Amino acid sequence: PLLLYANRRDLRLVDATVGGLEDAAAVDFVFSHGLIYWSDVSEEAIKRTEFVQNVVVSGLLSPDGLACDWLGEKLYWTDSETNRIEVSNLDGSLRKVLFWQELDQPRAIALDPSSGFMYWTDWGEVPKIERAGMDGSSRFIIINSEIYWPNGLTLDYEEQKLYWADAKLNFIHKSNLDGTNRQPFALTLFEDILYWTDWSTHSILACNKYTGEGLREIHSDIFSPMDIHAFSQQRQPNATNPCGIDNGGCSHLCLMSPVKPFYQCACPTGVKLLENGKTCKDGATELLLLARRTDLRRISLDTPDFTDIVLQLEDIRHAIAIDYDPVEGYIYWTDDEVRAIRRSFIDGSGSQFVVTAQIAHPDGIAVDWVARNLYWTDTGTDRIEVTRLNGTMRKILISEDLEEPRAIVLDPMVGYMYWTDWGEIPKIERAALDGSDRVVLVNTSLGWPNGLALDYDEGKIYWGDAKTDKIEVMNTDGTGRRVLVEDKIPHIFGFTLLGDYVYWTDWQRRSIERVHKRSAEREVIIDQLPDLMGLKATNVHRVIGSNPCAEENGGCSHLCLYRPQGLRCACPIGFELISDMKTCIVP
Ligand SMILES: *[C@@H]1O[C@H](CO)[C@@H](O[C@@H]2O[C@H](CO)[C@@H](O)[C@H](O)[C@H]2NC(C)=O)[C@H](O)[C@H]1NC(C)=O
Ligand SMILES: *[C@@H]1O[C@H](CO)[C@@H](O[C@@H]2O[C@H](CO)[C@@H](O)[C@H](O)[C@H]2NC(C)=O)[C@H](O)[C@H]1NC(C)=O
Ligand SMILES: *[C@@H]1O[C@H](CO)[C@@H](O)[C@H](O)[C@H]1NC(C)=O
Repeated sequence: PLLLYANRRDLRLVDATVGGLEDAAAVDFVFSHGLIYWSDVSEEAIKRTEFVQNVVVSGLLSPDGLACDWLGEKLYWTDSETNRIEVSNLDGSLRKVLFWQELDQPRAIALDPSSGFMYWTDWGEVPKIERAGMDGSSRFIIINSEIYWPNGLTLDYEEQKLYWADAKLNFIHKSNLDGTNRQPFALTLFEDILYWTDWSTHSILACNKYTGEGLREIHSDIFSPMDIHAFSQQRQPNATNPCGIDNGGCSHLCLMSPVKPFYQCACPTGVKLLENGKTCKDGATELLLLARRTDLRRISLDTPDFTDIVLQLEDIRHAIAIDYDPVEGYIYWTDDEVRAIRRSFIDGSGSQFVVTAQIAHPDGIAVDWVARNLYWTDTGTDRIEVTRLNGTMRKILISEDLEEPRAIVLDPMVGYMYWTDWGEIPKIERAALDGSDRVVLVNTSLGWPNGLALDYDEGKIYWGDAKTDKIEVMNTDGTGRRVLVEDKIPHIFGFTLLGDYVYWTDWQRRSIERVHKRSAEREVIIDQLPDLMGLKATNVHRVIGSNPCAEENGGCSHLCLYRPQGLRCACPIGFELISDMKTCIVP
């Protein structure tokens, strides 16, 4: 029997007589494919190697359990810090959060693919051992009576038994699901011999698995046993995959199950499973996009787990404002340090720069998904600019008589552009999409207007205010002013609307609350996630409306700027219209 144990900076084998890492807590293998997976609590990662590759980095905090399904070819792990258990394919793709609720400090995990069951421990105020289906079916609590700091769960498939230790009560028990025999950090099995690692001897102790007698010593001097396993093919019994030729018709994940056909079709986190029961939707249909200062994250509003997948993006340093075009599936954000605006997909792939030049404090960004333009406000230079989503055709759209412009939004199908203002006399303004008809919409009871949402469906606009700590609702002209909620407002404020709910950031920028725009009910969605800056709730599919600009750029040689009264073509900096008001020249 060879024994594989997570050291911490090292990974190594012991007998019967991978290095250069910082804090390993867990280890596993798929002997058939010759793979070895480990977890790093300091590096915040899970990697693999053959006899290195990144597998899960996209946001862990302390993952201590790690188990490989060799039959469904899936990787299961637990994060004691984030209070959730997750599954993924062997290389990390198609990642799914199996559990998240009623979880304290999930530690060790072990699998039984043929039966399709998982097992794990809780290290909270209420420590426990619980099992469920490999598909997250039927959560069942098994051990509650007398345990504190349980760890190193191991199963004997040859004799249908479950072993474990207790790093606080110094026993090694055995059971199965019920009936319990009493017979130490991590532990494993091989044939007749159960090997464990002792908190106070720093050696690998071994004993009989039926009686216990013969308390032999395997290897001394072993200081760090963060996890321990038996490295043998026979530790992973063979079975045919019940999924078969092709994922049992699953479009994505085919996970082992205890019941029915003994396989269950699953979808990655957030995304829903169709009437089919085998095919996923093409991603989540409803997204809450999130701009932290240094990361960028997404929350599906399709599922009640609200899990913020980190976007795989490089160099976010001081992000501020965010928005998204549904037509191309593009995310656009701004960065107060890099002094630029960036592009990318939900994935975080295809990352590109959109604008790099004369930007100071781009506190507001807005996509026009009809005319295919992009607007932003700049508190620094004190002007509202517009390009195309590309970043070309840059034109200064409002500059004179504008001080401290902040949040910006557009109503392309109507022809309206709304923004907030500070300075000498703060206000909410409206113009046509070419800066024309600049009119003041709200004049009084404003201090620091911070965020604007449009309720396109119901002719409403929403805003919030730093100084007055109020979030107000109003008609998009013909007023119906009303303060919907009363709460403190962050200087930089992530404000967004979609559906029947309204998303915003709390004072400390530590949490995102939503409010049912109609009623009043406030439920905190995400917690414990600092440095929130900006938000955009959006329907990735649904694209509402159109105007004449959507066809052949309204016959304009550069910018198509839509008024409710018609349409005017526009020109970049240095350009000028010719005799016909449709073509721009360099005079
Ligand atoms: C269980 O046993 C079968 C039959 O021996 C294994 O056969 C393997 O087939 C795959 C391709 O299907 C080859 O890559 C391997 O070389 C075969 N293994 C051997 C030992 O010859 C089958 O893979 C086994 N099941 C699992 C899940 O690995
Ligand atoms: C970004 O750039 C492309 C390519 O420059 C633009 O494509 C224009 O598209 C129309 C088709 O209706 C052509 O007639 C123009 O000749 C193209 N313009 C140029 C300058 O080449 C387009 O503006 C942008 N892309 C998208 C998808 O909107
Ligand atoms: C805005 O406020 C100023 C100063 O009180 C006032 O003169 C003006 O009439 C107001 N505008 C509107 C549209 O009410």
